[PDB]
Amino acid sequence: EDPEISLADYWKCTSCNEMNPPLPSHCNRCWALRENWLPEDK
Amino acid sequence: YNTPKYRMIVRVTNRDIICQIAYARIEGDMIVCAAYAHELPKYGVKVGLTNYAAAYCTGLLLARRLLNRFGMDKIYEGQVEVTGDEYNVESIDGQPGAFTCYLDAGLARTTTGNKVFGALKGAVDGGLSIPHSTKRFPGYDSESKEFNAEVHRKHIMGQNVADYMRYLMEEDEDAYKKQFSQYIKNSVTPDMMEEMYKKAHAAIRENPVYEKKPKKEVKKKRWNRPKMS
Amino acid sequence: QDQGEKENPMRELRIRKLCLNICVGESGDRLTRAAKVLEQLTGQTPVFSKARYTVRSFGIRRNEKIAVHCTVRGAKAEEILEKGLKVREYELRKNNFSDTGNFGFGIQEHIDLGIKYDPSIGIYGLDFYVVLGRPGFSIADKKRRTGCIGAKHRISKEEAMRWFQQKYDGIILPGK
RNA sequence: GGUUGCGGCCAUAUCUACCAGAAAGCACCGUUUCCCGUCCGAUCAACUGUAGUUAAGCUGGUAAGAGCCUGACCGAGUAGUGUAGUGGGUGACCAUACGCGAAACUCAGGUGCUGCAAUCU
Ligand SMILES: [Zn+2]
Repeated sequence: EDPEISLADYWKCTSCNEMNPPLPSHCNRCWALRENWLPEDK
Repeated sequence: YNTPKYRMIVRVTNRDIICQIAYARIEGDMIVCAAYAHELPKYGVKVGLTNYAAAYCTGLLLARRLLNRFGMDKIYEGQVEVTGDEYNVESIDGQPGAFTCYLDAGLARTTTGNKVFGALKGAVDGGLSIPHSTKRFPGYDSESKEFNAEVHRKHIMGQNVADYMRYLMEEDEDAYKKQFSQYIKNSVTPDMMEEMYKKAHAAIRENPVYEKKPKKEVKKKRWNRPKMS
Repeated sequence: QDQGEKENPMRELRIRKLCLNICVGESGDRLTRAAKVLEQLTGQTPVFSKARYTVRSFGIRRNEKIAVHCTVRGAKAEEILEKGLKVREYELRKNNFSDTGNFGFGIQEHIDLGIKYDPSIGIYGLDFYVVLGRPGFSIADKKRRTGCIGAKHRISKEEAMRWFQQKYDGIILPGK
């Protein structure tokens, strides 16, 4: 749907196995956060 | 079997504009008349190319060249006055009819105010017969369903570029010097742009014979890579 | 020699649209305040984003008012990316750079960056996912004469890492 | 010898990797006051040909490069198939004789001509 983006930048879920797009940071199937997207706190 | 339904193809490059009028044959299309925007310096304006006024000038030059090639230049002079109203050519009784043609825009977007439609309107002002409406013009209103045609006249006269140059001069110094850099060269003032366009239109109506410069001092040295054995 | 900096006029690493976005758990005045915060941060009018499917894990109905997304281009997107890298303290370690040449992260709170917290306003963060580019990379998206961009002019992941460590002087590749 | 823009006959008419491209022309390319358009001048629409660039696009050549078509004792009259006899086999089937007959593979060739109009040599 986006002509400047590719399927290689799509994010495959580690919890729901769905190849979600770059936005948002929630999973397309499970709405969970992607792995190590925000900075991990100390 | 051989009746020529002529098409006027319009193409817009990033540094020039090409107009052609052709009727296709079995052995390929036959371009009876054509014009390039580089030839606009040979009649009038040596600067300010690829404008909507340049599209109207190219359409008028192509229409006058086609009328000279067809031999119907003396009758059907076209819209001599630069008016924004849509003018449709009526065929002369006792004479040949208007040279009907189709308009080949190609893969260009069919939006109102495009330069291809402006060249079509310039060809219609020159006297070339193609069916078209005033909806895809510069002065048409999409919400009022009407054409004001004074703004279309100013855009045909190139007064929009003159107003843009005036606003860039009164709003900045380096930007007006950078954008209209070669327009500042050779003294193209914000005034007399409509006068220069009218003089160029009158000169295009005066002498429409397209000519080529002879230069036959060409050798056949190979400047390209051929095939290895 | 001459091969060092000559393509840099026509093949420098440039930034395309950044497309800042946040996701709301519901709609209404929270979504209105999120859109107001997005308009205050970006300056452009944001775009509401609907749900693809009703998931109902945390509670979700399809095609509701779910998220807010916008595309930022130019020096404003560069300044927003600089503010995000300063919020991340120039630390994008391992999986931030992609193979195709995308970077990005997520900011936990809009209160720290940008404008300060208010009790009426929320503290919902956002996310950045910036796709880079080269001078002339948009040739495949034109209306006429579509063609490939070429592998040799594409951005590499190691090239993206070098571009990040040059443009931001950033810190990548943590021990974990 | 090159380029542009329309073309015609139409998969021998694809991709990938190097090397080149005099000259012009294309092409990226610079800017959004106005015509137009979106969340975003990214696309589309305007303005200049300046600031730059052959890095991509495009073209040519080179691959014992892969792919695609064409044929071929290329298997090969082969794997086998069906029938017949006065060989049998308890039969099934196997030979005999006849009448049809693949496929993968391999090898050879090619990975298209040309018009119109304009312009650089
Ligand atoms: Zn998931």
